[PDB]
Amino acid sequence: PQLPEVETIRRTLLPLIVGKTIEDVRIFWPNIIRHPRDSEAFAARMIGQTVRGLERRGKFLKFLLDRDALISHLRMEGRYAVASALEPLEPHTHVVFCFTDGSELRYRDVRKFGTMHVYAKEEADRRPPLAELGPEPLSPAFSPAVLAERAVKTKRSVKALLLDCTVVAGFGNIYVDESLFRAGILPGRPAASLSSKEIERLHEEMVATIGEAVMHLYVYGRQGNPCKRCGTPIEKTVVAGRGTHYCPRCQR
DNA sequence: GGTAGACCAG
DNA sequence: TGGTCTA
Ligand SMILES: [Zn+2]
Repeated sequence: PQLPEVETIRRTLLPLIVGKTIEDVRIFWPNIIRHPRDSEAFAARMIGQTVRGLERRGKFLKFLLDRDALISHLRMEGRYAVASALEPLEPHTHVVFCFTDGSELRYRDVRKFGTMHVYAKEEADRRPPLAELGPEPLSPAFSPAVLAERAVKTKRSVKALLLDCTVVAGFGNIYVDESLFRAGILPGRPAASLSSKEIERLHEEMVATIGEAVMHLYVYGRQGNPCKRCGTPIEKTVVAGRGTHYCPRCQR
Protein backbone atom coordinates (compact mmCIF):
# COMPACT_ATOMS: atom_id res chain seq x y z
CA PRO A 1 0.00 0.00 0.00
CA GLN A 2 1.11 3.58 -0.72
CA LEU A 3 0.95 6.42 1.80
CA PRO A 4 -2.55 7.49 0.72
CA GLU A 5 -3.83 3.93 1.06
CA VAL A 6 -2.16 3.65 4.47
CA GLU A 7 -3.93 6.83 5.57
CA THR A 8 -7.22 5.33 4.40
CA ILE A 9 -6.49 2.18 6.40
CA ARG A 10 -5.67 4.32 9.44
CA ARG A 11 -8.93 6.21 9.15
CA THR A 12 -11.19 3.22 8.62
CA LEU A 13 -9.46 0.77 10.96
CA LEU A 14 -9.51 3.02 14.05
CA PRO A 15 -13.25 2.93 14.86
CA LEU A 16 -13.22 -0.85 14.29
CA ILE A 17 -10.67 -1.39 17.07
CA VAL A 18 -10.63 1.62 19.41
CA GLY A 19 -11.52 0.74 23.00
CA LYS A 20 -11.09 -3.01 22.43
CA THR A 21 -8.94 -4.95 24.89
CA ILE A 22 -6.43 -7.51 23.65
CA GLU A 23 -6.94 -10.97 25.12
CA ASP A 24 -4.55 -12.93 22.91
CA VAL A 25 -1.98 -12.51 20.15
CA ARG A 26 -1.35 -15.32 17.67
CA ILE A 27 1.68 -15.40 15.40
CA PHE A 28 2.08 -17.80 12.47
CA TRP A 29 5.13 -16.25 10.83
CA PRO A 30 7.50 -15.08 13.60
CA ASN A 31 9.83 -13.27 11.19
CA ILE A 32 7.23 -10.49 10.85
CA ILE A 33 7.98 -9.61 14.47
CA ARG A 34 11.09 -7.41 14.66
CA HIS A 35 10.82 -6.07 18.22
CA PRO A 36 10.94 -7.42 20.71
CA ARG A 37 12.94 -10.05 18.80
CA ASP A 38 11.28 -12.95 20.60
CA SER A 39 7.75 -13.16 19.18
CA GLU A 40 6.56 -14.69 22.48
CA ALA A 41 7.56 -11.52 24.37
CA PHE A 42 5.78 -9.50 21.69
CA ALA A 43 2.58 -11.50 22.23
CA ALA A 44 2.75 -11.51 26.04
CA ARG A 45 3.23 -7.77 26.51
CA MET A 46 0.24 -6.78 24.40
CA ILE A 47 -2.23 -8.92 26.32
CA GLY A 48 -4.50 -6.93 28.62
CA GLN A 49 -3.79 -3.67 26.82
CA THR A 50 -6.64 -1.71 25.27
CA VAL A 51 -6.41 0.02 21.87
CA ARG A 52 -6.52 3.78 22.46
CA GLY A 53 -5.62 5.24 19.07
CA LEU A 54 -4.12 4.77 15.61
CA GLU A 55 -1.70 7.13 13.93
CA ARG A 56 0.35 7.05 10.73
CA ARG A 57 3.95 8.08 10.03
CA GLY A 58 5.06 7.74 6.43
CA LYS A 59 3.78 4.30 5.44
CA PHE A 60 3.95 3.10 9.08
CA LEU A 61 0.85 2.51 11.17
CA LYS A 62 1.24 3.25 14.87
CA PHE A 63 -1.29 1.49 17.09
CA LEU A 64 -1.47 3.22 20.49
CA LEU A 65 -2.32 0.96 23.42
CA ASP A 66 -2.18 1.58 27.18
CA ARG A 67 1.56 1.42 27.73
CA ASP A 68 2.85 0.37 24.30
CA ALA A 69 2.77 1.41 20.67
CA LEU A 70 2.72 -1.20 17.91
CA ILE A 71 4.55 0.03 14.78
CA SER A 72 3.43 -1.80 11.65
CA HIS A 73 4.56 -1.70 7.99
CA LEU A 74 2.56 -3.57 5.32
CA ARG A 75 5.15 -3.21 2.55
CA MET A 76 3.63 -4.11 -0.82
CA GLU A 77 0.86 -6.57 -0.01
CA GLY A 78 0.15 -6.51 3.73
CA ARG A 79 -3.49 -5.96 4.70
CA TYR A 80 -5.48 -5.59 7.94
CA ALA A 81 -9.01 -6.84 8.54
CA VAL A 82 -11.32 -6.97 11.54
CA ALA A 83 -13.58 -10.00 11.79
CA SER A 84 -15.09 -12.61 14.07
CA ALA A 85 -12.98 -15.18 15.89
CA LEU A 86 -15.68 -17.66 14.85
CA GLU A 87 -14.84 -17.54 11.11
CA PRO A 88 -11.91 -19.28 9.35
CA LEU A 89 -8.84 -17.14 8.69
CA GLU A 90 -8.11 -16.01 5.14
CA PRO A 91 -5.03 -17.36 3.30
CA HIS A 92 -1.64 -15.88 4.21
CA THR A 93 -2.77 -14.62 7.63
CA HIS A 94 0.38 -14.26 9.72
CA VAL A 95 -0.57 -12.32 12.86
CA VAL A 96 -3.89 -12.09 14.70
CA PHE A 97 -4.80 -9.87 17.66
CA CYS A 98 -7.79 -11.32 19.54
CA PHE A 99 -10.00 -8.90 21.49
CA THR A 100 -12.18 -9.65 24.54
CA ASP A 101 -15.35 -9.02 22.55
CA GLY A 102 -14.77 -11.98 20.23
CA SER A 103 -13.50 -9.95 17.27
CA GLU A 104 -9.97 -10.01 15.83
CA LEU A 105 -7.53 -7.76 14.03
CA ARG A 106 -5.94 -9.95 11.29
CA TYR A 107 -2.74 -9.21 9.41
CA ARG A 108 -2.35 -10.94 6.01
CA ASP A 109 0.58 -10.64 3.62
CA VAL A 110 1.21 -13.00 0.69
CA ARG A 111 4.83 -11.80 0.34
CA LYS A 112 5.45 -12.04 4.08
CA PHE A 113 7.38 -8.79 3.78
CA GLY A 114 5.66 -6.65 6.43
CA THR A 115 7.17 -5.87 9.83
CA MET A 116 5.99 -5.21 13.40
CA HIS A 117 7.78 -3.48 16.29
CA VAL A 118 6.43 -2.91 19.82
CA TYR A 119 7.88 -0.39 22.30
CA ALA A 120 6.68 1.65 25.26
CA LYS A 121 4.83 4.64 23.74
CA GLU A 122 7.44 7.16 24.84
CA GLU A 123 10.23 5.20 23.13
CA ALA A 124 8.59 4.43 19.76
CA ASP A 125 9.64 7.66 18.06
CA ARG A 126 13.32 7.27 18.95
CA ARG A 127 13.78 3.61 18.00
CA PRO A 128 13.65 1.78 14.68
CA PRO A 129 11.90 1.92 12.41
CA LEU A 130 10.48 5.40 13.17
CA ALA A 131 13.76 6.93 14.25
CA GLU A 132 15.30 9.08 11.49
CA LEU A 133 12.08 9.04 9.47
CA GLY A 134 11.76 12.31 7.56
CA PRO A 135 8.89 14.83 7.77
CA GLU A 136 5.36 14.12 6.56
CA PRO A 137 5.17 15.20 2.90
CA LEU A 138 1.88 16.98 3.66
CA SER A 139 3.35 18.81 6.65
CA PRO A 140 4.98 22.28 6.76
CA ALA A 141 8.02 20.48 8.16
CA PHE A 142 8.51 19.28 4.59
CA SER A 143 9.34 22.46 2.71
CA PRO A 144 11.17 23.55 -0.46
CA ALA A 145 13.93 24.71 1.89
CA VAL A 146 14.31 21.30 3.49
CA LEU A 147 14.30 19.63 0.09
CA ALA A 148 16.82 22.11 -1.30
CA GLU A 149 19.06 21.51 1.71
CA ARG A 150 19.20 17.77 1.03
CA ALA A 151 19.56 18.17 -2.75
CA VAL A 152 22.71 20.31 -2.72
CA LYS A 153 24.48 18.12 -0.15
CA THR A 154 24.34 14.98 -2.30
CA LYS A 155 25.58 13.66 -5.63
CA ARG A 156 22.83 11.06 -6.08
CA SER A 157 20.10 11.17 -8.71
CA VAL A 158 16.99 13.17 -7.81
CA LYS A 159 15.01 9.91 -7.81
CA ALA A 160 17.34 8.35 -5.26
CA LEU A 161 16.93 11.46 -3.12
CA LEU A 162 13.12 11.30 -3.09
CA LEU A 163 13.24 7.58 -2.35
CA ASP A 164 15.29 8.34 0.78
CA CYS A 165 13.02 7.88 3.83
CA THR A 166 15.10 10.36 5.88
CA VAL A 167 14.40 13.07 3.30
CA VAL A 168 10.63 12.68 3.30
CA ALA A 169 8.37 10.03 4.84
CA GLY A 170 6.78 7.29 2.76
CA PHE A 171 7.19 8.61 -0.79
CA GLY A 172 7.05 5.48 -2.92
CA ASN A 173 8.35 4.62 -6.39
CA ILE A 174 5.06 5.36 -8.12
CA TYR A 175 4.68 8.82 -6.59
CA VAL A 176 8.31 9.67 -7.20
CA ASP A 177 7.94 8.90 -10.94
CA GLU A 178 4.60 10.72 -11.20
CA SER A 179 5.88 13.78 -9.30
CA LEU A 180 9.05 14.01 -11.39
CA PHE A 181 6.98 13.80 -14.56
CA ARG A 182 4.65 16.50 -13.25
CA ALA A 183 7.60 18.68 -12.26
CA GLY A 184 9.13 18.11 -15.70
CA ILE A 185 12.32 16.65 -14.24
CA LEU A 186 14.24 13.60 -15.52
CA PRO A 187 14.55 11.02 -12.74
CA GLY A 188 18.23 10.48 -13.56
CA ARG A 189 19.18 14.12 -13.04
CA PRO A 190 21.70 14.52 -10.24
CA ALA A 191 19.86 16.13 -7.31
CA ALA A 192 22.54 18.81 -7.10
CA SER A 193 21.84 19.79 -10.72
CA LEU A 194 18.33 20.95 -9.83
CA SER A 195 17.81 24.70 -9.91
CA SER A 196 16.00 26.50 -7.11
CA LYS A 197 12.98 26.85 -9.39
CA GLU A 198 13.05 23.11 -10.10
CA ILE A 199 13.15 22.37 -6.35
CA GLU A 200 10.09 24.51 -5.62
CA ARG A 201 8.28 22.95 -8.55
CA LEU A 202 9.18 19.43 -7.43
CA HIS A 203 8.08 20.12 -3.83
CA GLU A 204 4.81 21.55 -5.14
CA GLU A 205 4.09 18.57 -7.39
CA MET A 206 5.12 16.15 -4.64
CA VAL A 207 2.59 17.68 -2.26
CA ALA A 208 -0.08 17.88 -4.96
CA THR A 209 0.45 14.29 -6.07
CA ILE A 210 0.33 12.77 -2.60
CA GLY A 211 -2.29 15.28 -1.45
CA GLU A 212 -4.70 14.54 -4.29
CA ALA A 213 -4.26 10.82 -3.69
CA VAL A 214 -5.11 10.95 0.03
CA MET A 215 -8.41 12.65 -0.85
CA HIS A 216 -4.78 8.23 -13.05
CA LEU A 217 -1.09 7.90 -13.86
CA TYR A 218 1.02 9.84 -16.33
CA VAL A 219 4.03 7.55 -16.57
CA TYR A 220 4.13 4.76 -14.00
CA GLY A 221 3.69 1.40 -15.75
CA ARG A 222 2.84 3.09 -19.06
CA GLN A 223 6.05 2.32 -20.97
CA GLY A 224 5.52 1.94 -24.72
CA ASN A 225 2.34 4.00 -24.45
CA PRO A 226 1.88 7.62 -25.57
CA CYS A 227 2.52 10.38 -23.04
CA LYS A 228 -0.83 11.91 -22.09
CA ARG A 229 0.61 15.40 -22.41
CA CYS A 230 2.76 15.19 -25.57
CA GLY A 231 2.14 11.78 -27.15
CA THR A 232 5.76 10.64 -27.05
CA PRO A 233 6.05 7.00 -26.03
CA ILE A 234 6.74 6.64 -22.32
CA GLU A 235 10.08 5.02 -21.62
CA LYS A 236 11.25 2.71 -18.87
CA THR A 237 14.80 2.26 -17.63
CA VAL A 238 16.47 1.52 -14.31
CA VAL A 239 17.34 4.38 -11.96
CA ALA A 240 18.43 3.89 -8.34
CA GLY A 241 17.96 0.15 -8.84
CA ARG A 242 14.28 0.70 -9.58
CA GLY A 243 11.76 0.55 -12.39
CA THR A 244 11.75 4.11 -13.69
CA HIS A 245 9.15 5.60 -16.02
CA TYR A 246 9.42 8.97 -17.69
CA CYS A 247 8.62 10.95 -20.81
CA PRO A 248 11.86 11.91 -22.59
CA ARG A 249 10.16 15.00 -24.00
CA CYS A 250 8.23 16.45 -21.04
CA GLN A 251 11.01 15.73 -18.60
CA ARG A 252 14.45 17.30 -18.77
C1' DG B 1 28.13 9.13 3.11
C1' DG B 2 27.12 5.34 0.34
C1' DT B 3 25.33 1.09 -2.13
C1' DA B 4 24.31 -4.02 -1.86
C1' DG B 5 23.13 -6.90 1.44
C1' DA B 6 18.22 -9.01 3.58
C1' DC B 7 13.37 -10.70 3.28
C1' DC B 8 9.38 -13.10 0.12
C1' DA B 9 6.26 -15.55 -3.58
C1' DG B 10 3.46 -14.89 -7.85
C1' DT C 1 9.46 -6.07 -9.13
C1' DG C 2 9.07 -3.32 -4.08
C1' DG C 3 10.65 -0.63 0.99
C1' DT C 4 13.45 -0.18 4.64
C1' DC C 5 16.42 -1.98 7.86
C1' DT C 6 21.21 -3.64 8.94
C1' DA C 7 26.15 -4.37 7.35
ZN1 LIG D 1 5.43 13.92 -22.63
